[PDB]
Amino acid sequence: APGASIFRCRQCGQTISRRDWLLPMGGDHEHVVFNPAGMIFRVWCFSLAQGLRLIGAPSGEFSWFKGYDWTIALCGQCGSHLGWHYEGGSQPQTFFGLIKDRLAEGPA
Ligand SMILES: O=C1CC[C@H](N2C(=O)c3ccccc3C2=O)C(=O)N1
Ligand SMILES: [Zn+2]
Repeated sequence: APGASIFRCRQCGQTISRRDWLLPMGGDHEHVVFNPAGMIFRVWCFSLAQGLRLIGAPSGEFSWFKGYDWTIALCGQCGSHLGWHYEGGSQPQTFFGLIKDRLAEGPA
């Protein structure tokens, strides 16, 4: 009865991802980054996520991951900012960078 296998939106409970889907980009699933407004994020990389809504068209500006363009990923239920979807790159072509403290971990 594993208690730590699925990630939900911390604000509303929307199903978002799974521990099984964690992706070591450059050899770690966890990347600590800051944006141009100086906000620091603990980003967890996932191969796959669901329950999101991707807004706008991709941008390469200020991308933390070489060769990838990003789109903002909201919770599709509550509209909370959960992270970004990355695309346009290589091996893999796409992935999700989700903000760890915006997710709640728990049983399947
Ligand atoms: O890889 C990424 C994802 C998007 C992220 N991003 C933000 O967090 C942001 C906030 C305000 C202005 C501009 C940005 C921007 O590029 C960022 O800086 N890099
Ligand atoms: Zn939500």
